[PDB]
Amino acid sequence: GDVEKGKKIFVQKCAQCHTVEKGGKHKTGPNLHGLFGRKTGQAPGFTYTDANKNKGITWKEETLMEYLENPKKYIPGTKMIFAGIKKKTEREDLIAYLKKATNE
Ligand code: HEC
Repeated sequence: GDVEKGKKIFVQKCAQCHTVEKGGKHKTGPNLHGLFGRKTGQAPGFTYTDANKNKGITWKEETLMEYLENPKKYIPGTKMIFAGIKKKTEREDLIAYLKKATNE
């Protein structure tokens, strides 16, 4: 993906509820630093729904590609409000940006 476009997408569609920087505060949603290779529902200090807490998957590109297309469908009962990113290219860009920034 295009990391720069991914950043734009993050700023426009995710930043209002999430941070990606280390020690960034929990907002409406959990901080996403260290997201890749981590199980669902594990950010310490965030109170998840039971659905998100017990989804039982590992966040990585494949799982993010599916989630971000339609969060509700992938984790029914999530309290995250997001319709989904319908275009594959934009999803890849965002995911590529998150892969960089959440490990940075
Ligand atoms: C508020 C309006 C949000 C927007 C916009 C986005 N997210 Fe979100 N996200 C939000 C909440 C409240 C939660 C917790 C959900 C629950 O049911 O407990 C989430 C959760 C996630 C997760 C899962 C993280 C985990 O630790 O398991 C991810 C990966 C995530 N959110 C990513 C994400 C992205 C990439 C967004 C923009 C594309 C985005 N979210 C928007 C609240 C909100």
